[PDB]
Amino acid sequence: MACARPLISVYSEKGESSGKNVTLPAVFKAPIRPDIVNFVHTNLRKNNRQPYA
Amino acid sequence: SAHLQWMVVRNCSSFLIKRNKQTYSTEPNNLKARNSFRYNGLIHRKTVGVEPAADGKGVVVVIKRRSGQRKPATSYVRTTINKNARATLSSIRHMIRKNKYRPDLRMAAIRRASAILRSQKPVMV
Amino acid sequence: SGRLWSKAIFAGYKRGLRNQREHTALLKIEGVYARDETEFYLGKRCAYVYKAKNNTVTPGGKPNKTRVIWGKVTRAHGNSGMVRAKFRSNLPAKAIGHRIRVMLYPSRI
Amino acid sequence: AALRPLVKPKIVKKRTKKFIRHQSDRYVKIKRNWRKPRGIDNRVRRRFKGQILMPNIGYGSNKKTKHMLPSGFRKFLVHNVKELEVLLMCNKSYCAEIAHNVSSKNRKAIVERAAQLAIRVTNPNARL
Amino acid sequence: KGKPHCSRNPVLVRGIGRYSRSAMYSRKAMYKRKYSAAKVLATVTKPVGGDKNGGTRVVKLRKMPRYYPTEDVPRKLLSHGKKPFSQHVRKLRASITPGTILIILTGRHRGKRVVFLKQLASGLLLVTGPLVLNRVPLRRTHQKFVIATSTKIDISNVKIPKHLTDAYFKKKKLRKPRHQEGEIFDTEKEKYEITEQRKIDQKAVDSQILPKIKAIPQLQGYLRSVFALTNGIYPHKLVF
Amino acid sequence: NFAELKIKRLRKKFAQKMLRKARRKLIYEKAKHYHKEYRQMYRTEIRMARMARKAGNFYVPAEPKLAFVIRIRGINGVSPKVRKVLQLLRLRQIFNGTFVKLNKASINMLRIVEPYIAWGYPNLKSVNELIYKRGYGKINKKRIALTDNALIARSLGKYGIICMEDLIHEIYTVGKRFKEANNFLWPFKLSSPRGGMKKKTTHFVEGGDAGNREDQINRLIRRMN
Amino acid sequence: GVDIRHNKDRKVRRKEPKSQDIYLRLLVKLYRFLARRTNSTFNQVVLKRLFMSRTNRPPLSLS
RNA sequence: GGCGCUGGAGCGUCGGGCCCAUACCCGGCCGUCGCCGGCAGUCGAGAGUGGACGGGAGCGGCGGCCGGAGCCCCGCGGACGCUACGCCGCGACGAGUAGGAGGGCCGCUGCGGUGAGCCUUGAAGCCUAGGGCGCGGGCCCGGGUGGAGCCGCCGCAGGUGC
Ligand SMILES: [Mg+2]
Ligand SMILES: [Mg+2]
Ligand SMILES: [Mg+2]
Ligand SMILES: [Mg+2]
Ligand SMILES: [Mg+2]
Ligand SMILES: [Mg+2]
Ligand SMILES: [Mg+2]
Ligand SMILES: [Mg+2]
Ligand SMILES: [Mg+2]
Repeated sequence: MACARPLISVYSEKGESSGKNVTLPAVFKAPIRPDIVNFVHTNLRKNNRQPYA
Repeated sequence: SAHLQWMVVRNCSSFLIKRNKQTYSTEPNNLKARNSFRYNGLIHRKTVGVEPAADGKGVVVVIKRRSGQRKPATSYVRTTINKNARATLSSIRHMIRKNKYRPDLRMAAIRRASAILRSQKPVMV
Repeated sequence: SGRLWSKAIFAGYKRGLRNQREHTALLKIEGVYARDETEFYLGKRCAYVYKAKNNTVTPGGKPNKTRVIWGKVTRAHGNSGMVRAKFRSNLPAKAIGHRIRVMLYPSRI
Repeated sequence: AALRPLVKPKIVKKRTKKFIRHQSDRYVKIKRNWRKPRGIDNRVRRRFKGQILMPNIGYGSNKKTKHMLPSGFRKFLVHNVKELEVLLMCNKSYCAEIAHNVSSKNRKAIVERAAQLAIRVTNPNARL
Repeated sequence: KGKPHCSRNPVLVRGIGRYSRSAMYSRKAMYKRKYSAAKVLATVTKPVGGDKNGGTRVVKLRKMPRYYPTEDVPRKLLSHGKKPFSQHVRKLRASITPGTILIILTGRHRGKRVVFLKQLASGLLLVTGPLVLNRVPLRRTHQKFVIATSTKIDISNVKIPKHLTDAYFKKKKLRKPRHQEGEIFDTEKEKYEITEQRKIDQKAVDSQILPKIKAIPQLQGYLRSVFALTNGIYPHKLVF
Repeated sequence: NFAELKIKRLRKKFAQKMLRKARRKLIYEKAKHYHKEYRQMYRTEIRMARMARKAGNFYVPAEPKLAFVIRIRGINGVSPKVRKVLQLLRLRQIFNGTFVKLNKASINMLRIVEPYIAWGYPNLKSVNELIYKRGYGKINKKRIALTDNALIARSLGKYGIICMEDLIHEIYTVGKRFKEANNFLWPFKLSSPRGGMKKKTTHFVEGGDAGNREDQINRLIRRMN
Repeated sequence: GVDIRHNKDRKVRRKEPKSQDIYLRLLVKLYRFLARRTNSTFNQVVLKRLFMSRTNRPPLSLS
């Protein structure tokens, strides 16, 4: 699975396939890590904050 | 993978209902509508679901095809059965058992089809 | 026709000096004043019969004011012929010093 | 008449009364909600005889009959019709309460759908 | 096949036979009875009839269920006892023998003295304090709710009719066929009717019970009177 | 292959049934032999005393080698040495009983905890009643009731003890594997003495209940369980 | 009353990883099954090491 | 301790009965701890404390002394389960200030997501001899009042519980 990369068809503006294919980028086989995503989201949502006192 | 996606969505899902010391799952293909790895209707490579027909007569048995796993527009095949109750249950039994298409959901699908038909028959006085 | 039940007195609950076990009651049967005479009454049904304000259904009869708390003699108590009784609900404390009927029902003679 | 549960065991409650807070009878400022006494001399905390009883785990209900209503069903709260079809396969052991804030015209539809699905509603005549 | 034999191992206490394993081996002659070595059609074929319907139909019996409930109950474990009530062994108190005068403690015949005839198949006693004496017909009673007195009449070699059984004395009910919602009163038939058969049976039994009652002095007055507890008398000191 | 596998399963089941039958016969005959041994000992003591009295001498019986020890006082306010010796005797609760093999070391241990225990010399009937009514084994650190002989066999079979009768024999006649057989048994959890005690705070010889009563421990046991 | 001491009743040990790493949890499931259904003590050791913390799983140098 | 008690309800020595503690024994239920216990076998055909082959030479029961391959099918069928952070089994245990730790589908306010959530056919708040749930913190539902907003779930953050 991780080493296997299918071909995704590119769809035209009319909704149907255009006959062109792109090999699946390897980033879509990266480890799905919800705990790391939650940690990064938690710590970066604090950076747009505005002080109150 | 099914187990990986289950570890992702076992507690974080928009189909998850946690109320009154009970838990439920409302994804489309969930027989028994319970939050469980066996009955989840999204994470498995093959799934079966039973719904009421568009008009209130018959059932729609939907099965997940093998090929288009990432293609949700063509990943499910829906067939409508509008026979008598015994024939409908026999058809569902044959679809699950003869095909060996998830034989662990056979009685769940049969019971759900029975519930749907019993709901569809006219009320009494 | 006749009385058909032995008279008893609700003497009190099973108790220590400063603790009271209301689930079981002590009955003083009239004429039974030794422990060895109590063997007849063991297991017999007993009834606390009283009256109230509202009518209640009477089995095999018309509704009336009579109400019953049923029970039975369980064992002997003391040397002087006390008996212990278990009732379906614990006897009210207003019944202390009042009549209990021992009904002879589960006869062994 | 009413829909019956799958099984109706004998529900045994170890305690039927409520655990009232110590000295909640003597003050209006003290609500009856249970609070653990932590005074140094507190006789209720020390468990003297004839006092207010303190809740503990020994009063816990049987796990088989925990959360059962007197009818034998177990309660689930629903807000619209869509949340009612989760009980379709839990029919014989779970009943539905329509939430208090659901409007009358919507709870009519919920009641009728539950009647179709043979689901029990504990408040089926609640806004009419 | 061979004719069944009796046990050949007499019981001396329940669960223990009189003869040992080897003794029973020799009594059975197991030394010469030594052995070494040597259905239901669910579907029926039926002629369907009609041209070109094929030959016949393989019609199965016990078709599969049309409906399945949403959930069921697991089956029970096995109990290796707990026989039904019709197979219980019936126990009778040693003080109750046929002809004994009993005292009814419950029912509308409370306190009356009746004559015991026989224990029925359900363990209920069949009694008759003859109807000409105290208005107690051939009637069932429970041995737990009677007092067995010491006075007896020899009712041996009297003929209790064979049809007098539990099914004979069982209560009969009418309601409620062809009637579900009660808008019109269904209190009819509440008058229980004494059957001519019952009257004939009562006459037949009493005709041979009464002469044995009259044979002993003032027993009939005893049977006419009812039992009561005087204030001075106590049942634990009373000899019955 | 269906007929072959049927034959294989039938042969295996029949071999297992034959093994069970042989083991049951062995248990039966061991119990018979133990009965013979018990009556031989009981008659031997009487016969020895009789010949001594005939000769005009005195026959002193062997000092009893088995004791039953029952803890009669509670767990409040116990000196550390008494508490330690009670833990070593496995008497951590009031009205707990344990079989103790008697020698100098164990006798001195009993003397230390004398005010807290009542002990004596059980007889064959007392041993039988204790093992049969209240016998529990310490199998995998769990208190398991001795409802089958397999429970004894799986824990003590390596010592030749395979049944309730073997356990009772090893306890009564203090055998080679008495330590293993006794530690296999969970300490007996006996009820309160029906009919009450005399005085739990004094010695038996002074009207109480503590200490060594020689063979009245059997009277105590009958009421105790 | 029973004369025992309760301060050592609860054994302090890792029964599961404190981490929420789903891949680690999946292979913990795998070795839980293997340790249960095999007689290999290697699987037991590996499972209990998978439970362990990072300081109890020090890095191993190539040398 | 009081009333009282003197052929004792006093003193000394003793007997038999009987009374009851949250103690002991049996049973039920709750929780904790232990077995780092069992379950991925949903395996109605799985069948396992060895099976395979593969020729040696032999018996034992049926196929006149030569003799042998079996595959489920008159039924096409067969409960539940396994949120594995789940479910199940067995055993022992349960006092607690100061203090420590865990769990909280206990509660408050706000934020990111989510509930094709709720709501003028009536939100919040409040009142209630109304119905219930939970050991409990608390919560849900009915009725009334009210008249415009509010809540569940997954995370996040506190000026968060008298
Ligand atoms: Mg409550
Ligand atoms: Mg208050
Ligand atoms: Mg203090
Ligand atoms: Mg002390
Ligand atoms: Mg007693
Ligand atoms: Mg402690
Ligand atoms: Mg305890
Ligand atoms: Mg504690
Ligand atoms: Mg503050």
